[PDB]
Amino acid sequence: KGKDYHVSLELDLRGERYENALSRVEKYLDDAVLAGYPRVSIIHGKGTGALRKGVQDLLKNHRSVKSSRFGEAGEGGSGVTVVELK
Amino acid sequence: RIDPSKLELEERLVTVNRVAKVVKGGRRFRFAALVVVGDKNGHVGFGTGKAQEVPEAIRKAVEDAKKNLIEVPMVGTTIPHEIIGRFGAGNILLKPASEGTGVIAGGPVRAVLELAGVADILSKSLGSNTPINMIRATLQGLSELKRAEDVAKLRGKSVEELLG
Amino acid sequence: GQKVNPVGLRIGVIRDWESKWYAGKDYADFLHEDLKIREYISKRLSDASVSKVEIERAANRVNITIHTAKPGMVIGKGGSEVEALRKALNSLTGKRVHINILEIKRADLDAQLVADNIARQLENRVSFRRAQKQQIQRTMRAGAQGVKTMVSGRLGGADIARSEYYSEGTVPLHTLRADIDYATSEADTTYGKLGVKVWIYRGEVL
Amino acid sequence: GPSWKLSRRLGISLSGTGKELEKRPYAPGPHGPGQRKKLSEYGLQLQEKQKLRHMYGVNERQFRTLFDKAGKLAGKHGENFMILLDSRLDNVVYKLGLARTRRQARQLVNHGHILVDGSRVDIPSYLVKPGQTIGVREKSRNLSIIKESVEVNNFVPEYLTFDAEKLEGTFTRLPERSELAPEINEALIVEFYSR
RNA sequence: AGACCAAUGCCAUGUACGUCGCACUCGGAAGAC
RNA sequence: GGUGGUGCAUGGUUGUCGUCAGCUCGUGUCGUGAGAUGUUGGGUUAAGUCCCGCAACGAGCGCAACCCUUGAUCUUAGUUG
RNA sequence: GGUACCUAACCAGAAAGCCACGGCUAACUACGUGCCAGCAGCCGCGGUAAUACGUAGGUGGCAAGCGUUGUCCGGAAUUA
Repeated sequence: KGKDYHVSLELDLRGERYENALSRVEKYLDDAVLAGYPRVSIIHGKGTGALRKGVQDLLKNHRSVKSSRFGEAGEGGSGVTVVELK
Repeated sequence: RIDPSKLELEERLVTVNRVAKVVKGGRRFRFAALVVVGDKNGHVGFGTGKAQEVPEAIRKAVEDAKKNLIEVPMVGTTIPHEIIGRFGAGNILLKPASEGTGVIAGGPVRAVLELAGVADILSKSLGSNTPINMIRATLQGLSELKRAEDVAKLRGKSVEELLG
Repeated sequence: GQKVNPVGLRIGVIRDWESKWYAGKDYADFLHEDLKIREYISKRLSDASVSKVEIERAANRVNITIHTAKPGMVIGKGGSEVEALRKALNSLTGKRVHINILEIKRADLDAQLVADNIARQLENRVSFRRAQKQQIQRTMRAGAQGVKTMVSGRLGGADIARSEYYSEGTVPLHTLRADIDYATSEADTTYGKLGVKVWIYRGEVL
Repeated sequence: GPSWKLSRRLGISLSGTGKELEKRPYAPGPHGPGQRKKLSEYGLQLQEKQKLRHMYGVNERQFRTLFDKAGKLAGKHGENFMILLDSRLDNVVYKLGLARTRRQARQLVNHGHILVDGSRVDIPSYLVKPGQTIGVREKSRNLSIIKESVEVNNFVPEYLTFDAEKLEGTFTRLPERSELAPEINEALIVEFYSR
């Protein structure tokens, strides 16, 4: 077992590459399972928006996540997009 | 007189060319490719590169293209006057075609001319049909064209007496 | 023919056997036992990626550690599957077993995971140029001192097989002071069999 | 099914509607969905020629001939070509909105008529002369599809004019801009046929 | 500047080409002492 | 289930030149291009080993070293020697 | 010549084919065959995994026409 770790509940993914990020969002989801979080969020960018639509398809076919959803008005709207797992 | 790479420049690959070397171990295989670059208004260059593979080959070509450019004078979206291309059995005729005629050229000469963005031009291949000698002859051609105002300056005259 | 394997050359002088225990007069069945247990974890945990496994035989009760980072989900809510796989291991080995999982930082520059990756997008039908080129740049972005990748077989041209490689940095196989880590993986496609080899140089050992 | 197959052969819907691309955007044929080579310097403008061909449905000798009439026309060599297809009368009944597909247009101009400076028109050549008041009756005025044509509003541009009760209109003074170029990558036509 | 060597059976030999990065909200009463 | 063929479909393997000192690349020049220069010249070495020159400047696989053993000795530990 | 024209009613029913798909040059796969049968304007393909033979599907190009052949001019600045 590994016990030297703590896992955060959110992640910000602004201003960097597609195929660089998806390596470390799969790692981040695995970290969230090790800490057993039922819910997580990955903050993204706006301008190009390729990874913003790109990550959500990966979680849809990911083996551990059932859904990814946008934020509510009480949280701040599109300032967060949420992910929950199995 | 050298134009920097401050502008935006479009590129267009015209030919990837297989090249070979014979060595003691056998034949050795390499890739040359030439590209033409420019803007649609007045500046154009071309570039050549050699590498073992296509993408960094055309990359070497495109940096050499960013290095070398040449300006073309443009009197009313067409060339001013008569000019024949001339470099090493490369003979390219350029005639100041009238408006609305479009581009009328062969393959590589159209590839450089549309990337120059000239609207109405027509041409003919009279020299050899290898593309590098084509482009070299054509840019030697458009290097020779002059505006009317500087010719009037060399004359000590104005442009009216030279247009008429 | 070819070279010798760098890590096979470096076994015992720089490298561990990952089977550190000792048997005598039970060496044989002990040894084939380490083979089939490795087979079991290899085709069970192929989804979450495993590179290497070290087997300990403390008081003949077998003891296991498993590497790599993606089994962070094996460690997590899948404590149930950890227990279930361990029950199957004691079902296979008679005398029971105890297992541990070790996280690996920088899992990008581990040869087994690299080779499994290239085999995977070769099965997924990306071009071998694209696969090798993004992987090599990813490793030397991660901090590897020098990486050379291999591929051989019917690379699209089924009528004649060939081989292709790209490499930069330094890959000193002739120096035994160097640390090298070698993998091979066998990408199977509709064309037959496509071979993947990869080795990573990660600085010398003082 | 012509329209659907040619929409995915072509990459653009010929009708201008979003459908036939919404779930089959690649191509027909069993080798459709694979990533294809970029089209050649003959392929690209033959492809564009087939755009301009089948979003009317007209044939090739008629293409070459109205091309030469466009060339004989005193304006610029390409936009005269596209405005002549603008003035082709099934295009006129389309942009007057009575026809909903041009296969509706050809069938209906086989059926009905336009009496603007005519007596009975089956053939799409002509143009409205400016300044005459001849009008459509009976055979394209009172029947079932006659008001099914203008049951909904479809846009009739500035170089045309229209009213809906008797459903007739005329070519106005001059066509200028969208009639010049809706989206068509022009001059590939003239370089293709000038090869 | 220094002797003598003849021949090597029809085809067919390879590949090459193909990335894409940027996000968080606005504002009531309040005395004199 | 096939030791039922196809190494001229193949992966994984191995020999061979040859333990030969060669093999190449980035960037830049020259040619137009094929290509060249680096890698040639002087000297030197088992070695593209090294030095000095030189439109090249560098880099990599190479070579050498790093490993094992055998040669001389110090300290530790003296038993089943 | 009761022709064309003009009207009415019946039936979506009576009516699309040819050639090509290695490149030049738009369009790819399956099976059979195995220097055989064969294709071909040029370069050429086929000697058992043939997108080039022959089939089938699919695609492409044109259409009451489509391919082949012959002849003339261009391309051919190849009599300049």
